[PDB]
Amino acid sequence: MKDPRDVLKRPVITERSADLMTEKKYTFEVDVRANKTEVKDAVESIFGVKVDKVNIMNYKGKSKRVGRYTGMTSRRRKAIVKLTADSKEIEIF
Amino acid sequence: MKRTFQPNNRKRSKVHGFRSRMSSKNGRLVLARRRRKGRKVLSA
Amino acid sequence: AVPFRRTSKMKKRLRRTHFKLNVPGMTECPSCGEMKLSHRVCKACGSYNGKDIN
Amino acid sequence: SYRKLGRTSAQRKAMLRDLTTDLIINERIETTETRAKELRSVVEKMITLGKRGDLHARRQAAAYIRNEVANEENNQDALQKLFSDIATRYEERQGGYTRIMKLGPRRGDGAPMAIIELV
Amino acid sequence: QAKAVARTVRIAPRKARLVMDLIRGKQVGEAVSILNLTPRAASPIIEKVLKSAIANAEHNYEMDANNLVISQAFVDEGPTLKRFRPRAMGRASQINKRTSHITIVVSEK
RNA sequence: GACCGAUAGUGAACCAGUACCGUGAGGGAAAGGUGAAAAGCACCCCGGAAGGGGAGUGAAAGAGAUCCUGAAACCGUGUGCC
RNA sequence: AUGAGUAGCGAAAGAGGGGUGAGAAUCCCCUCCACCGAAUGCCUAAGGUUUCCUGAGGAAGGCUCGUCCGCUCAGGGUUAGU
Repeated sequence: MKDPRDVLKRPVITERSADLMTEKKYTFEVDVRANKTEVKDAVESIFGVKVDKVNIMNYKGKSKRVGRYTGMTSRRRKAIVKLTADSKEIEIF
Repeated sequence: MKRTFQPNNRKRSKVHGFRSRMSSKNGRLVLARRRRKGRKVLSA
Repeated sequence: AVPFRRTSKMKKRLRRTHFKLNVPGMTECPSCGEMKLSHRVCKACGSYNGKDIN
Repeated sequence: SYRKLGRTSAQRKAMLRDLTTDLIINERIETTETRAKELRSVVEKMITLGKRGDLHARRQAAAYIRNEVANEENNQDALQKLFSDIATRYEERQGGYTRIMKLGPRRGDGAPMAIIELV
Repeated sequence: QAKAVARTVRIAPRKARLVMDLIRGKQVGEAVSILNLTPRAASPIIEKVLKSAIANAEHNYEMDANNLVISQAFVDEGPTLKRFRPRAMGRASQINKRTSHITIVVSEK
């Protein structure tokens, strides 16, 4: 239980994400109940690279007004990993 | 010119909260009354 | 300081007789006359005493 | 008499000073009709002081003409422009260096507008 | 004998009748000059609808614009928006934002 | 069912114990109908757009989006007699 | 509906030249002028909850106008062994 592919959900592709990716940093969306250590091990196992540091952050939901109804979107958790200088680059397509 | 309402989350939860209302039998009566009517917001 | 009775329609219509506005005082220009105001420079071709300033 | 233009005695003076300094630089303005009618007198008085051309004159005008650059690439102060160009331009006329030309009203508040320029 | 309507343009009808009284009955060419030399607020709207009526007469019926005169020039009233404004001591008086329908008919003399 | 038919019948025929009001226990609404079928107005003209005038669909367009019928108070345009 | 196109529009200095635009007293840029300075400066509580950044908008809200906005629609943005 706690397979590593359950921690990572999907990559993040913006201008900021590519700017960071220029410097061997990669941005992911992870499960809302996973701490930095499982993120580190999961990245190590899935891709086979060397990890140096991990930084994590929490996001709240947003209010939307489609039609005459109102609601809220779901929370998010974002992680930024930094590979070492010798490690290969992860082929994020 | 102070008005009568001054917001505070800690006092609100300590006085009108769910965990506070579930202590006496009268609070449980209040919760049952609210459930019977069908209110969306039980306690505060 | 408060009206004693409501006002009918005849009195209202009678009072509104002088609440109106008049036609402007206007005349055309010698060159490309565009029916401008008197003693004023027109904005397209009512060229006041020469060129059309604006 | 004169008109108060809806301002206090100390803002009226400042507004007249600003207008008479801008007219010298730009050679033609557009303001309301009442402002132009109250401005032409002061601007004509200033021109004559310049035409005299002395040190007292220069100093009197200096205590009214705002100090803004009037010509680039020439470091020409507005006072220098007044005492150099206009005096030679109107060296033969005896009064009446201005003319007012009316236009239509304004959209925002219906005020009547006019253009005042140097002739 | 073409016409044109405006149908719920935001302006109080009492203030538009003041100009539509001026314009009624005249000849089409003279009409526009009076309309665009008047300083009120309803003049641009009335001028636009009059131009539309003239264009309708030109294209759909081949009637020519050197003869047209204005025959019917009335103004009606439309639905109302109700707002509020708070007064002293918790009173909240009431405010009305009116609307109007504008109609013009052009005919060959 | 010699019961109601949208101010009636449940507070609620509609995203109702909702929206709003109150620190709280608590109080508590308004709001139904295009057409048999979207066949829901290609194209042209005026306009920045909104909105119109044609042309078309339809048995009906005064049926065109709070779109069955549509009264009264209220607001206007023309005219016969004073 | 009447009162009625009546009362009000909530402490304060702006002027000109450009610009953009269907449209500018009210929006952007420039230059002069004016106001606070034991604050009308900065940092940050409680409380608020996306109001923050960029690109479009001109139905409703701004006590006027509006090409503008703490308004409407789309995308983004918050990194700790001390």
